[PDB]
Amino acid sequence: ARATAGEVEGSDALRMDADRAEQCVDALNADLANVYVLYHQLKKHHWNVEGAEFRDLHLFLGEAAETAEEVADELAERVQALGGVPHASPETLQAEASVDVEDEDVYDIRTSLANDMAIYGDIIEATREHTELAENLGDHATAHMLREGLIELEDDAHHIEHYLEDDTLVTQGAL
Amino acid sequence: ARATAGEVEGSDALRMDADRAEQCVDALNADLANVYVLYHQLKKHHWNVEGAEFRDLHLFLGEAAETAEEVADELAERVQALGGVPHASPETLQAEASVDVEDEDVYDIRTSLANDMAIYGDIIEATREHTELAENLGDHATAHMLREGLIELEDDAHHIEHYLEDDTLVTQGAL
Amino acid sequence: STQKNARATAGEVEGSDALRMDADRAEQCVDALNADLANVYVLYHQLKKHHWNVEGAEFRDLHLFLGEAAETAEEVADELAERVQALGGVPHASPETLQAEASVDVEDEDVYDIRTSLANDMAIYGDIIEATREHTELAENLGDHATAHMLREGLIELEDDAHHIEHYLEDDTLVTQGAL
Amino acid sequence: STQKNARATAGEVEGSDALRMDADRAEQCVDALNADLANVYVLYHQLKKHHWNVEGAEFRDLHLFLGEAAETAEEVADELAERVQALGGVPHASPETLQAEASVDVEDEDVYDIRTSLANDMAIYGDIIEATREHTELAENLGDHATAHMLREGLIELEDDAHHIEHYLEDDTLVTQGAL
Amino acid sequence: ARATAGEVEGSDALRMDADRAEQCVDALNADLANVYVLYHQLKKHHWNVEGAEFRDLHLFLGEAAETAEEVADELAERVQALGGVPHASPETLQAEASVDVEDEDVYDIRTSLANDMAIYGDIIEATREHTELAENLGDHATAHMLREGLIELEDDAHHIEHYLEDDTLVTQGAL
Amino acid sequence: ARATAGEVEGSDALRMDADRAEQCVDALNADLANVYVLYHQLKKHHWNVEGAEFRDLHLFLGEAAETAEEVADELAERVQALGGVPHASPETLQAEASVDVEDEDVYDIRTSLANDMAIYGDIIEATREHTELAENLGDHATAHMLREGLIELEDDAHHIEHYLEDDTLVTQGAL
Amino acid sequence: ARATAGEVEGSDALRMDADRAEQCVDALNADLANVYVLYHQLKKHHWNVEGAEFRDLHLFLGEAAETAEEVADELAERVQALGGVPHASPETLQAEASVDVEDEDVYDIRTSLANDMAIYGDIIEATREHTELAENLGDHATAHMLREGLIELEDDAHHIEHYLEDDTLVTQGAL
Amino acid sequence: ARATAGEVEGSDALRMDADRAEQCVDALNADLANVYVLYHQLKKHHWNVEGAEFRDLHLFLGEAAETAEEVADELAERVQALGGVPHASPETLQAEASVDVEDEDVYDIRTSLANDMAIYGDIIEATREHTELAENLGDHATAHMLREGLIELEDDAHHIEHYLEDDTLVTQGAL
Amino acid sequence: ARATAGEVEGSDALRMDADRAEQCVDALNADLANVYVLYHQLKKHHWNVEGAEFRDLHLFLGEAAETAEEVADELAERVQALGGVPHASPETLQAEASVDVEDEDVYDIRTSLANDMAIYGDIIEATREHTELAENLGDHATAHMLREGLIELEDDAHHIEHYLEDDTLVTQGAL
Amino acid sequence: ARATAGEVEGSDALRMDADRAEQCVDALNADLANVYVLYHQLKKHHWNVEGAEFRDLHLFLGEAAETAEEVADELAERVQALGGVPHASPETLQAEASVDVEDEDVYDIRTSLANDMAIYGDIIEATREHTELAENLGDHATAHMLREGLIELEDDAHHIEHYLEDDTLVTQGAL
Amino acid sequence: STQKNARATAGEVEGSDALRMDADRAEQCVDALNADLANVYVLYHQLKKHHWNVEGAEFRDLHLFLGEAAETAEEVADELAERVQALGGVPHASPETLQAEASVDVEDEDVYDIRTSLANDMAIYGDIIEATREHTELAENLGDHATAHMLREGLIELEDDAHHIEHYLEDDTLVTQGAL
Ligand SMILES: [Fe+3]
Ligand SMILES: [Fe+3]
Ligand SMILES: [Fe+3]
Ligand SMILES: [Fe+3]
Ligand SMILES: [Fe+3]
Ligand SMILES: [Fe+3]
Ligand SMILES: [Fe+3]
Ligand SMILES: [Fe+3]
Ligand SMILES: [Fe+3]
Ligand SMILES: [Fe+3]
Ligand SMILES: [Fe+3]
Ligand SMILES: [Fe+3]
Ligand SMILES: [Fe+3]
Ligand SMILES: [Fe+3]
Ligand SMILES: [Fe+3]
Ligand SMILES: [Fe+3]
Ligand SMILES: [Fe+3]
Ligand SMILES: [Fe+3]
Ligand SMILES: [Fe+3]
Ligand SMILES: [Fe+3]
Ligand SMILES: [Fe+3]
Ligand SMILES: [Fe+3]
Ligand SMILES: [Fe+3]
Ligand SMILES: [Fe+3]
Ligand SMILES: [Fe+3]
Ligand SMILES: [Fe+3]
Ligand SMILES: [Fe+3]
Ligand SMILES: [Fe+3]
Ligand SMILES: [Fe+3]
Ligand SMILES: [Fe+3]
Ligand SMILES: [Fe+3]
Ligand SMILES: [Fe+3]
Ligand SMILES: [Fe+3]
Ligand SMILES: [Fe+3]
Ligand SMILES: [Fe+3]
Ligand SMILES: [Fe+3]
Ligand SMILES: [Fe+3]
Ligand SMILES: [Fe+3]
Ligand SMILES: [Fe+3]
Ligand SMILES: [Fe+3]
Ligand SMILES: [Fe+3]
Ligand SMILES: [Fe+3]
Ligand SMILES: [Fe+3]
Ligand SMILES: [Fe+3]
Ligand SMILES: [Fe+3]
Ligand SMILES: [Fe+3]
Ligand SMILES: [Fe+3]
Ligand SMILES: [Fe+3]
Ligand SMILES: [Fe+3]
Ligand SMILES: [Fe+3]
Ligand SMILES: [Fe+3]
Ligand SMILES: [Fe+3]
Ligand SMILES: [Fe+3]
Ligand SMILES: [Fe+3]
Ligand SMILES: [Fe+3]
Ligand SMILES: [Fe+3]
Ligand SMILES: [Fe+3]
Ligand SMILES: [Fe+3]
Ligand SMILES: [Fe+3]
Ligand SMILES: [Fe+3]
Ligand SMILES: [Fe+3]
Ligand SMILES: [Fe+3]
Ligand SMILES: [Fe+3]
Ligand SMILES: [Fe+3]
Ligand SMILES: [Fe+3]
Ligand SMILES: [Fe+3]
Ligand SMILES: [Fe+3]
Ligand SMILES: [Fe+3]
Ligand SMILES: [Fe+3]
Ligand SMILES: [Fe+3]
Ligand SMILES: [Fe+3]
Ligand SMILES: [Fe+3]
Ligand SMILES: [Fe+3]
Ligand SMILES: [Fe+3]
Ligand SMILES: [Fe+3]
Ligand SMILES: [Fe+3]
Ligand SMILES: [Fe+3]
Ligand SMILES: [Fe+3]
Ligand SMILES: [Fe+3]
Ligand SMILES: [Fe+3]
Ligand code: NA
Ligand code: NA
Ligand code: NA
Ligand code: NA
Repeated sequence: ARATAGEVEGSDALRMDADRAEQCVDALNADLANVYVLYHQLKKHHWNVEGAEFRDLHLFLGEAAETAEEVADELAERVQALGGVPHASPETLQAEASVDVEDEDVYDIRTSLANDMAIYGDIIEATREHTELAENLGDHATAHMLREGLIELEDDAHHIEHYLEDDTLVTQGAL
Repeated sequence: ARATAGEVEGSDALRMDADRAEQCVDALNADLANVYVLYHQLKKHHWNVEGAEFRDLHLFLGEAAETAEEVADELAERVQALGGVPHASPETLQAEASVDVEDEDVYDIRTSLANDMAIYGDIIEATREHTELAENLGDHATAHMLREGLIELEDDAHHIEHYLEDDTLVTQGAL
Repeated sequence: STQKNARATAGEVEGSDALRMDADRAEQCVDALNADLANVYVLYHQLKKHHWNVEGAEFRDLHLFLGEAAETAEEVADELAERVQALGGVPHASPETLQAEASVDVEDEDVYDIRTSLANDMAIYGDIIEATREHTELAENLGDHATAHMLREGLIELEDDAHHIEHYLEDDTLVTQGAL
Repeated sequence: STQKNARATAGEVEGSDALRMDADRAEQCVDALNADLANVYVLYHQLKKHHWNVEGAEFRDLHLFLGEAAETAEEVADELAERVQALGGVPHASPETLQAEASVDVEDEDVYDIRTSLANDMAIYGDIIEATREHTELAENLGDHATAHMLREGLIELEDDAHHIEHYLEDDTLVTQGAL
Repeated sequence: ARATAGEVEGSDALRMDADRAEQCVDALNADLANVYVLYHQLKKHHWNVEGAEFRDLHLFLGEAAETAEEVADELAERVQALGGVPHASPETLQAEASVDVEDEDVYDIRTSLANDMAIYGDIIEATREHTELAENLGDHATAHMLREGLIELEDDAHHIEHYLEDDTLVTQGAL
Repeated sequence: ARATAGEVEGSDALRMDADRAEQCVDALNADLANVYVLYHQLKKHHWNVEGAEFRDLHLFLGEAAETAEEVADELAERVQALGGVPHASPETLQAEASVDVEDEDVYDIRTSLANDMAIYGDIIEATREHTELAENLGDHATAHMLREGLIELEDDAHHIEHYLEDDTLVTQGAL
Repeated sequence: ARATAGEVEGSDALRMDADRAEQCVDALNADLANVYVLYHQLKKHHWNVEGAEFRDLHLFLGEAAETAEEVADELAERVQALGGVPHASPETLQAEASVDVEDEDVYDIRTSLANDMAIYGDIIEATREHTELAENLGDHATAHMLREGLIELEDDAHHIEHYLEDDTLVTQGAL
Repeated sequence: ARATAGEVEGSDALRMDADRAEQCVDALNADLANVYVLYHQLKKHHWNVEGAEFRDLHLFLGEAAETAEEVADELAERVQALGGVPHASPETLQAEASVDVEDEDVYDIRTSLANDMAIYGDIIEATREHTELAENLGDHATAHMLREGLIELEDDAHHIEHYLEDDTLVTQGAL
Repeated sequence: ARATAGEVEGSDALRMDADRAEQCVDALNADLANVYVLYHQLKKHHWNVEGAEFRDLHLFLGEAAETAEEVADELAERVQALGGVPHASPETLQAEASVDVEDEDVYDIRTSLANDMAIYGDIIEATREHTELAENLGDHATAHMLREGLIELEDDAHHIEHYLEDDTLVTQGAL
Repeated sequence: ARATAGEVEGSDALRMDADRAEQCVDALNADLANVYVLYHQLKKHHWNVEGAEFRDLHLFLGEAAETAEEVADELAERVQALGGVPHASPETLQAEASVDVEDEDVYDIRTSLANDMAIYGDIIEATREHTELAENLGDHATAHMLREGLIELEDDAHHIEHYLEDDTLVTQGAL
Repeated sequence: STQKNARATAGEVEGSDALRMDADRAEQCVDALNADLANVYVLYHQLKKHHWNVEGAEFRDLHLFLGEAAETAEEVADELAERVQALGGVPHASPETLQAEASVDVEDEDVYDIRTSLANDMAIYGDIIEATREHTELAENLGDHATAHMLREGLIELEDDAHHIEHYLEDDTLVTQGAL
């Protein structure tokens, strides 16, 4: 084995001793697993959303899933750069995720979206925490990447919140 | 006149005798008719869609019309390449169409969409039969082009079906 | 006079020698275009407002529509301002001035539902379209065909937005009581 | 029944009236495509894993290859999932489900050397290719030529990746004992 | 009314209670109004700049105005995401702006630019302050967006400073 | 010879008899001449501009030449479409031009620019009259194309006028 | 030597045993040779076409060469992937082709294009059988590629048939 | 006046003394004049070409004009850079050209293209000598530019020779 | 002299008094010199890398050098914006660099890369330090730019680390 | 036959008599042969490269084949423009080639590469002689095109030479 | 010898067998190109310097011009370095080496006004152009037409920059005492 899950060696290139590195890696791994379940649930909703607004949502959800995917990729790579091993198999990603994930049934779009927003909220707070963690270890690259992915995660979280708001152009009339 | 409607001459270039070619031509030209009436009816719905979801549907139906148009173009070009005469005038297209065609009035969006979905379904079933028929004649290029257009037609048809499904983000609350 | 600090005084129109447009004709266009610039920039700010705030089942489509509609208004206002300058006048500039010179009705700072918001934008669009229609004839009658042509170029875009908001507000939807 | 909260139950296939595919035929494809989706999404996660972790003399070329190969798998899985939905079934979704429904062999969480990792991806690719080959005939025999065509479109890409990993693993190199 | 100017509800999606949110929203709103007057004064100068260097300045000022516009947009959207109401009408934006705004006369380019730079300076210091505010509330997305717009605002502020410096290629000779 | 300079034949395709067409042709061909001499003189100024602002003016005059060239192209094509013979040789272009044309020496930038501005102004006034003349003949396409070229010519002319205005960032200080 | 011409080892990666693989290979290589001489012949005709319609044909022939080149590449790369040795040197490619190839003199453009046409037809018929062969061996990726290359070949052969058709805008008049 | 036609001051920047510079200038200007009348003649032919092959020739002639235009620009800009005055007005350009220019009547397309061809050949031979001249003066940048312009001129002259070649897809049959 | 090396005047535009500014400028200048030696050593290795993996490394090293170049540019510009003078001549950049730089011999790729990674490590730690410096002076733009360049510098540092890891696809077998 | 292989007619358009043209033609056609066999052999190596570095080499050899192909195209077009007949069939290309051509077996990568490098070297030396020969005939366009292709051929040849050099990131450690 | 650690020694030229250029001819080009690389890289650093620092009425146009002019020099130096390597020599690399091997005059670390700065760049450009002119003949006389052609490709760009700086410095301007 080149590396053992859970081993964190830091990096001589990046002058981050294993001690500091393992504190970021533990936090980014936790992020990774959550963000990857988020991606797979966004994919799910993307695939399955139906009804009057489905095309727009479909497009939104596919974009959102692309954005979680990229954030996952940046996390896992950071992990590795810090001498860690990013969670990889689907089983591992779900087991190490703390966020709640829907069972295999398909739910209606409102429920589906409120479940996604719950996920985002938990990721967003965790992420805020890890960025202060990274800055306090002086890992400013990690903190900068966490904030760069945060602002995209909150923009999708906020979109979803707007989808779920109590307004519409529909009227009883048109019904 | 350089060629007479209905005639099929095959093609020496393509090493397709008129007797095989007539078989695919008669099938392709009937596809052409139905696709071009589909194209016109999508155009109609694109122009006329109104209401809470209209911009999205407007784009979608635009794109589906462009897809229909390109399919029709490929079918007509293929008919010509096999030495046949592709149906051309709008009056002939509609007259050769087997699918149902709305009258000039403008129906509401769910009615229009369900009318389009029924046209898609007839086109999809005929296309499936035509691809078999082309493979059986060893006209693999034809069969191929039919599959390549089929998967586009099926994706549009499936999107319409999603639009019509019984889900929505709208709640009585928001109404 | 040689000694104002101001390069130009608000309200002065000086025509252009480059453009062979004397001050007399210029003033007639610049009066029209300034008044439009003011309305189109309040339109732009209200569309932004509605882009920012729209929520609910159709929000993302509206959010993008309304941002594109603000962009178009922005571009229209930029043309009209540049035209007023090219004609030797002073385009309305500060936000206060722009709203004060606008004749359209502007929402107060509360956020309303999307149908109310769209209806209010619709109303501004219409005012601007009737006015732009007038100003184009005005400009053609002055022989200022550049300005006329520009007014029509921007009119076609404003009417396209206005008409989209009209469709958004129409009584139809895919939604059924069933799926409710 | 009118009263499940679930819009759809995992494992139900309902065909599509749009697509003129009754539930009987649909179920046969959706069974095949679901099983593929599961394998292709575990493939995708393992390629990502190997993209993340590859190191050594050839790492940057492999890192880019393996990221492009994950992207392709991702796109393949997205097609297959969308197809399963279009056919009125429920594509496997959660990571746990996807791995549980995968028949391919997946590496444990340790990181292995690049030859071991590539070999393991190679093995998944092959399984997926033999299966996809079957499913394409399956689909053509059902007259579901759209699905068949899509399976072939994605098969050509998967085979191209599989074959590249084969070349990466071949016994040749520019490296000489000399330069060692 | 869906929302009242001045109301700040936080966001459940973004796990930001109204208490913390109202401290960012108050600061971003203040920013918004200033940045929107800045945009309208940049537009003004863009439109009106004349003389030997006017084309370059025109281009620079239009770019600068585009950049303030985008920053405004990111601010107002953040505000909304935080459950606030971003200042919207032109009247409101100018009244809530703290920066000084030129009267409707047109001034020469040097004066015009020195007035713009004053604006930028006030926005830049405010923005620095709000970013420490956001980080201290642990709103790291807001802080990250503030810094992302800061660095573009200081780059334009600095350009303007260079335009106004005491150098030129011109010589008495050439005059 | 396929056609003789001066002749105008109208066009059957365009349903424009030679008697209406001659009227627009004589106007368009006089525009063509003046625009092509404008184009050459902009080229000249583009090649020769020197001094503190030269790169900017160099680009500008380049672009304005390209605009002039495209206008000339549209005018000449239109003349041809109306069955006329567009003036072609450089000697004929200049000879048919009514505008003033610098001699071969190179003047300073303000002189050159003011010479161009005077050419623009003559072209703008003639274009305005030609558009009226075309609308009055019911040649709306012509009138349209003239308006579309006019607004470009007017914007270049206005830019030159801005260049010549009595403002600058330069101060005696910096000198 | 790493591999010997004519040997075909299949592929473990693609789960194609040597037996099935030798079948597709022997067909794909014989295509490869024909398609590469086609490529060189189109290049020839591309280089040499002269006369009234030369620039158009020059562009079409260059494109048709490029299409043949890419078909050749896909063929050869498939052969390799199946564990075979694609024919490589020019003399091997012409020796293994079954199509007729013009001698090194240059023929007028009708004769040249008629000869290409003969070449396309032969390739097209071969490709059709090979697609059937690959499908029958269950080598779907190979069949799918041959169909993809086929529709481009057929499009080309068909364009050449149109070039050669007995119509023209020319009239005696214009002679 | 800033510079006087015919004067050539060299360049200190380019370390080209007036003597060497006057040599390249006198050659480049005489190219400039010829290439600009070439440009206007191609424009003419572009505008006027009619008949069976007109759209293709129209596109080729427009491109060939654009190529000549850019060659002219590079020539004139080099002259300027060498401290000379590039010929500018249309009447100067035709007066200083040594090529033959068609009168203002419109000739059929063979005659028109034969005349262009005469013009290209003369320019091509001149350019060849000038490249030799520049190299001999050690003015490598000038020679390198002339070669770069030359290969594009030659490509054009050669296309015209192909247009005029005695072949065609037309047959009596089709007449 | 407009400015003296080492003088730092702050900026009125950016409301950064010279006192605070000189603390960032001193730190960014140190960064600049190091990052510019890094760029010149990356260029070196880019140019000279040979052997089995050279093309990929070449591409990687040229990209890395482009990224250091951009970071240098952002540093030097910040310096200037803060009223400082960025180190400019090559001599000055090397003298003020603290990182070790290879002599003019060419070393093998492994050695070359391990020398580069040493450089990156020193720059990365310095950069982390300066970002906390900038944040503590409330220069949040500087801190934001430092982090934006940090994350690219650590990504290259980490790549290099991966190149140097003890894995390969090579086997004794293949040797 | 429109032209007979070997004949060279020069060109009137290009003012190149057959006696000068034959000299460049005989040289260009021998280049063409060797370049097209180079192209085929690069194709071969592209298809067949395997092992630790294969993807990179695969791309490289692909690109170098495309470069070879474009060089061959330019050489053949030039031969045609000078009134010669470019060698066309694959059998003639190889037969006219003076370079060595692998037999059909597939060699290992270092052997293949060194075989290509030897073909490059013969082509580079001949090209150098041909450029001299073209300049001496005053065929500057030819000489130019040869230099423009030479520097591409030399860069590919130099890249192959880099691939073959005795360095690597691989260590016995990693083995 | 088998045992230097250095792969190549600075100053050694070994020709290339790939390029069929023996060491004797190569050395003559590599001497010329190295000397140019050094000057062009000091040019690049001084243009950067002036891009960074230019201020005043025309600064943004100059800032962009001078950044594009540095980019071109950078690209020129990269060609020349790669060429020196391709010819089996060792391109000057460290900043110290590059300036030490440069024959051009380089500004001290103070910032001068834009006319002084431009004049100083102009002076470097000229040196480089006269030298490049020589080296191109040198290379053609050696029959190294690739190098000659590359020298001319980069010469045309350097002369275009040099000539632009010449225009920037010319005695003309739109500015009048009036507007002063
Ligand atoms: Fe769907
Ligand atoms: Fe994605
Ligand atoms: Fe990645
Ligand atoms: Fe990584
Ligand atoms: Fe690692
Ligand atoms: Fe970013
Ligand atoms: Fe970004
Ligand atoms: Fe609420
Ligand atoms: Fe509509
Ligand atoms: Fe369409
Ligand atoms: Fe279309
Ligand atoms: Fe078509
Ligand atoms: Fe036909
Ligand atoms: Fe056809
Ligand atoms: Fe396709
Ligand atoms: Fe249902
Ligand atoms: Fe905008
Ligand atoms: Fe915009
Ligand atoms: Fe503007
Ligand atoms: Fe003005
Ligand atoms: Fe328009
Ligand atoms: Fe228009
Ligand atoms: Fe109604
Ligand atoms: Fe993706
Ligand atoms: Fe993707
Ligand atoms: Fe999708
Ligand atoms: Fe569904
Ligand atoms: Fe495809
Ligand atoms: Fe396809
Ligand atoms: Fe202006
Ligand atoms: Fe903007
Ligand atoms: Fe926005
Ligand atoms: Fe928002
Ligand atoms: Fe909200
Ligand atoms: Fe950013
Ligand atoms: Fe960023
Ligand atoms: Fe960014
Ligand atoms: Fe100062
Ligand atoms: Fe110039
Ligand atoms: Fe032009
Ligand atoms: Fe042009
Ligand atoms: Fe034209
Ligand atoms: Fe005509
Ligand atoms: Fe026409
Ligand atoms: Fe237009
Ligand atoms: Fe004044
Ligand atoms: Fe082997
Ligand atoms: Fe090609
Ligand atoms: Fe290939
Ligand atoms: Fe292989
Ligand atoms: Fe395809
Ligand atoms: Fe016929
Ligand atoms: Fe002077
Ligand atoms: Fe042009
Ligand atoms: Fe130019
Ligand atoms: Fe000059
Ligand atoms: Fe070029
Ligand atoms: Fe002949
Ligand atoms: Fe190299
Ligand atoms: Fe770079
Ligand atoms: Fe910069
Ligand atoms: Fe700066
Ligand atoms: Fe400064
Ligand atoms: Fe960024
Ligand atoms: Fe970015
Ligand atoms: Fe290790
Ligand atoms: Fe291969
Ligand atoms: Fe190619
Ligand atoms: Fe190609
Ligand atoms: Fe070609
Ligand atoms: Fe010929
Ligand atoms: Fe030719
Ligand atoms: Fe080139
Ligand atoms: Fe060695
Ligand atoms: Fe660069
Ligand atoms: Fe670059
Ligand atoms: Fe490079
Ligand atoms: Fe080397
Ligand atoms: Fe070039
Ligand atoms: Fe070139
Ligand atoms: Na809705
Ligand atoms: Na100035
Ligand atoms: Na013809
Ligand atoms: Na290797």
